[PDB]
Amino acid sequence: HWGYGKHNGPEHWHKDFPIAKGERQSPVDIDTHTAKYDPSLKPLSVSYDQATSLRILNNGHAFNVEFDDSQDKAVLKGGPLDGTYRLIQFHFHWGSLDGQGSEHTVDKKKYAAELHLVHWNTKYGDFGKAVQQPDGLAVLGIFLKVGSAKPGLQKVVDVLDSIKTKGKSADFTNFDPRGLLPESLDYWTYPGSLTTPPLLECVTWIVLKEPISVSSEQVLKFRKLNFNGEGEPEELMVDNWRPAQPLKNRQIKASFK
Ligand SMILES: O=C(CCCCCCC(=O)Nc1ccccc1)NO
Ligand SMILES: [Zn+2]
Repeated sequence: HWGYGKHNGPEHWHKDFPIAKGERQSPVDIDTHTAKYDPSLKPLSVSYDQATSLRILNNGHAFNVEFDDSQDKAVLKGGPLDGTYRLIQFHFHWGSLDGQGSEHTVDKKKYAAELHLVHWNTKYGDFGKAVQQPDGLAVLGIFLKVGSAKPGLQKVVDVLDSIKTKGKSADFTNFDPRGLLPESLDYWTYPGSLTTPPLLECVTWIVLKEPISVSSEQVLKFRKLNFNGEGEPEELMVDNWRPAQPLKNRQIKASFK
């Protein structure tokens, strides 16, 4: 099956998922000098006060923190979006070394990790319907750079020992995702895709300009997770990122100048 190894990684995915060579694939390199400032873009509205986290899961390719999305509890509105998008989960992509790990790049610069806060358009009723629509998902992407520790991330870091292998989950209640946001909500936006199979072209990407800083010790703990299940030979969960894809006939817009 697909993964991030030499024999099943991103350069192989097109054989099972031909959309991998499609017209709206993610991630992309953000060329800051060719992005277009769009004064019609609205500020983002992030309403995470009533977020209800439920569980953290190692799914074999990343770890997901899952939220209750049965009501409009934690929503994203505004920006380039029409309507209301509910938060369903967040996860990260990261590297084996501090100089790689992000999926998006900025003027070819790679960050140590990238956080994806995943939201779905409530007009489609459920997440599975939303992924079939061109405006179904909105993903907030936040870059991580290695520096000072991020206090709001430590609760995530400390539970990773309990979900070391694929298929393990743990209860993870009362986590506030507001502690993961940067000070500024300036962003770039473009239409794209999931970055993992099935690579569906259903995502409005909103990539924040300002990275958050995490400490070396925090990111080191991400690198101790395993791709494998318990009892199988150990494969460290590192470099779970897809390289940049061609922009094709797309324009990246900026909310700032
Ligand atoms: O692709 C991304 C960003 C958005 C991920 C959305 C969650 C992944 C997911 O649920 N994938 C999926 C969708 C439909 C059918 C099967 C899997 N990062 O890797
Ligand atoms: Zn992702």
